[PDB]
Formats: sequence, C-alpha cells, structure tokens
Amino acid sequence: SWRAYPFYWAWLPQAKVPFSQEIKDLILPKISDPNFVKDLEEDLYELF
Amino acid sequence: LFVEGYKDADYWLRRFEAEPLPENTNRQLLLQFERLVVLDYIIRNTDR
Amino acid sequence: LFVEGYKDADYWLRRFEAEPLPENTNRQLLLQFERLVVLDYIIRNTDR
Ligand SMILES: Nc1ncnc2c1ncn2[C@@H]1O[C@H](COP(=O)(O)OP(=O)(O)O)[C@@H](O)[C@H]1O
Repeated sequence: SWRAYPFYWAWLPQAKVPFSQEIKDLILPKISDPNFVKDLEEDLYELF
Repeated sequence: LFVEGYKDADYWLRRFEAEPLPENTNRQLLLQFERLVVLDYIIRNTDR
Repeated sequence: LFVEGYKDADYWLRRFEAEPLPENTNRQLLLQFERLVVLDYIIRNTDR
C-alpha cells in the first residue's frame, strides 16, 4: 500500500516549496551520471 | 511614472499560496515587502 | 558519532509556527530540509 509507510515530512508546509538551485547543483551532476550510481551500488554491495 | 507588467499584489499573493515560490525568489519578495512596510509606516499611509 | 544540542525536529517546527524565523535563517532551514528529502527518498526510508 502506498499509504503504508509514509514520509512524515511530506505533510509539513516546507514540503510545498519547490527544490532550490543549490540542491539541483549539488545532486543533478551526480545522480544523472550513470557512473556515479554504479559506484554507489558497488560501495553498498561492499558494505552489505 | 507608469510601470509595466505589474498586477494587484493580492492577485499574485494568492497564487503564491497555491504555488509556493522557490525559497530564493520568496526571500526576494520579502525584502521588497519590508520596504513597503517602512514606507507606509513613516508616511502613515491611510489607504493601503 | 554523537552530536550535541539538537532537538526533535517538530519541537522547533512547532515553535517556528508560533514565532517565525528571520527569512535568512528560514532559507537556511529549508536548504537542509531538502537534503533530508533527497537522503530519505533515495534510501526509501520506511520510518521517518
Ligand atoms: N547521533 C545522535 N546525536 C545526538 N542524539 C541522538 C543521536 N542519535 C540518537 N539521538 C537521540 O537519542 C534518542 C534515541 O535514539 P535512536 O535510538 O536513534 O531513536 P529510537 O529511540 O527511535 O530508536 C533519540 O530520541 C535522539 O534524540
């Protein structure tokens, strides 16, 4: 169920404010780089 | 002097309520708004 | 690692609802809140 495990911060008013530039600039280069995701999977495999 | 492309403050204000503004832009609106307060308080506008 | 002098998010959250933050502080709080979102969303935290 989608209801089953909600993110409680989504009810907060702050969750309505669109994402900043600061954050798109910090994240987008990383998670849109197929290499970066593969490093992350790799490193998690190594931990798990 | 006539100024171009503006709208009634409340027109925009209520849209912003539906759509919140990016926090950086909103920080700007707030700086402008403070200036309004200052002006209207000193001249003690009767009709804002 | 232990981190000192933090409080339950909603403790402050409620206190801010009462007496709001200077816009600069509030812009800051929102920058952080977005980082939390990204983090909780990637690891699809079931318990936030
Ligand atoms: N890294 C930390 N630094 C400071 N305080 C913490 C940290 N981790 C947990 N706490 C505090 O200790 C309490 C218990 O921590 P935790 O075991 O993470 O939560 P829970 O009790 O839900 O399992 C929390 O209410 C939190 O305020």
